[PDB]
Amino acid sequence: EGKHFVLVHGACHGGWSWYKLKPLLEAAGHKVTALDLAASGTDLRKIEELRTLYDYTLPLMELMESLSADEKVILVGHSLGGMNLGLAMEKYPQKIYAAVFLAAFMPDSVHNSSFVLEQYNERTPAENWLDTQFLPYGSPEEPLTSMFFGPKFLAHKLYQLCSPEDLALASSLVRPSSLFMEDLSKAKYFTDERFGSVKRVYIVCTEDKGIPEEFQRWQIDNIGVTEAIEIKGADHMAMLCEPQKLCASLLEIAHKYNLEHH
Amino acid sequence: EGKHFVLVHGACHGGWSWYKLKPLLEAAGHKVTALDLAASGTDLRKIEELRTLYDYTLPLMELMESLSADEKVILVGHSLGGMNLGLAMEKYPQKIYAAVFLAAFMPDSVHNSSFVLEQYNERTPAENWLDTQFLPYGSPEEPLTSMFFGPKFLAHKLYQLCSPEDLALASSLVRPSSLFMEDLSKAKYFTDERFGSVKRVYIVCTEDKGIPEEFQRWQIDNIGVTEAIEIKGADHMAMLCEPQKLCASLLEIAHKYN
Ligand SMILES: O=C(O)c1ccccc1O
Ligand SMILES: O=C(O)c1ccccc1O
Ligand SMILES: O=C(O)c1ccccc1O
Repeated sequence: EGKHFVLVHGACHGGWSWYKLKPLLEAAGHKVTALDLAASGTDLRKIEELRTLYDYTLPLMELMESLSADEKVILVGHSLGGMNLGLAMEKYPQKIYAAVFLAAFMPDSVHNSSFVLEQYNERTPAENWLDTQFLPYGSPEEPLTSMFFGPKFLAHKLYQLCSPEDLALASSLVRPSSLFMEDLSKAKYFTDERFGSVKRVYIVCTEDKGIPEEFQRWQIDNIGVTEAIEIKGADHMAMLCEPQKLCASLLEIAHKYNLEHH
Repeated sequence: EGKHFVLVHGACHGGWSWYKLKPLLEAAGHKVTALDLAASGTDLRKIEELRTLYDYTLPLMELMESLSADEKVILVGHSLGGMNLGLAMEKYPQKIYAAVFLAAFMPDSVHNSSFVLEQYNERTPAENWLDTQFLPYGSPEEPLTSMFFGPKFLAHKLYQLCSPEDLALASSLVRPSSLFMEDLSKAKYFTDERFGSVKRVYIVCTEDKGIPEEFQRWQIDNIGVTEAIEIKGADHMAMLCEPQKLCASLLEIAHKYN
């Protein structure tokens, strides 16, 4: 009856981001892996070393590939983590009970894989980034851009409802990331037969200022989902301001699967 | 008017370990810098690149060297961080109001710099390290052992009085470190002229199981301190189980000494 939860952090964060949720899921009798993606958390790789979404998702892919024949998991992707999830779903659809998108960018198997990120940009004013740093590290023929959240963007757009302790923790751990637009804008890594075969659950964080609720709902209404959950009163970092409510939703998700199957 | 607190983490930890104390100190109008030492926290350096204590403390040394001519600070070293403090006190003693040793390994300018670490190891039976992982990464003529705390050692030796959240955070961020025995056991890097001129304050954490209070007291009794303070009920990780009390204590230190 127990389940294995693979938690995938968003941009500039790491496995450490789930430290409040991990204990809760484990106390419920479940297994939890709070992965560090490439150049995230304490992974010694550098951002200038990553050129594609795949390079960044490698730790997730490796875990998936390493899974046993009789071993399945529930993926939970926070924000950018939803893009990482897509890659795992396309390659290992039969090993995923379901994919949970927490206030994330949820790709689709219709348009280019950059679609969701594209819509976000076109629906989000440049003023919202505040002090976020966007530095180039690619080439004129093969351009690459890094993204590093600043203290203001973090405090007023991502952690607005979190505590100063949460803010201090993030400030000592955040590292530069990337949206990998160049790579995703000219490819279609998600197909309806594979990616689209995995059950999708979206968890809306109502008070999100980084990825506003309105855009979270647009994705659900656009690419569609199997089930939409909501955590009222949570900002972008739901695992930090509402870990218990997040836990309860994830437990119910694992349970609903057991009713239709187990 | 506020003071500048330089928080130095212990082995396998990083600047993130001070996330509960930092806000509190700042709320009091103080400046706080919780840096990552070499190959610690998010530092992109690897432990195998650290051959001596200096290389490990480099980040702290760089911070001191960058300090203004009339820029002073308060050093706070947790556990092993006490050894990193020694190097800063020996090189930039004039730029320090006082060095605070939080349940730390506090060196002296009398014996070899490895004096305190050797006493601790002799007193610490192998079983007490639990699942801690020790691995060599040097040459036969220049051996180097690495030290990486495991989950059981953390839970029952360092965080037994902390929350499951704190434990999960640590298990997700800890990285291999080293005690740098060889390097430390070959010279007296600390002198009473420089190192000894800096005021020493030791904060005893009574419930510490990693570095027992018995040993913390022995360091006070055998090397001497300007002031001995304690936080009753705190395990090894005082900044996690008793941040408010730690904060209050640090505030008095900032007040008392200049
Ligand atoms: O990954 C995130 O948390 C994120 C937040 C705001 C905007 C873009 C992002 O990728
Ligand atoms: O740095 C620590 O926290 C520590 C704890 C126990 C034993 C040796 C150590 O360096
Ligand atoms: O002190 C210990 O080494 C210890 C080890 C395992 C479980 C509980 C404990 O106190």
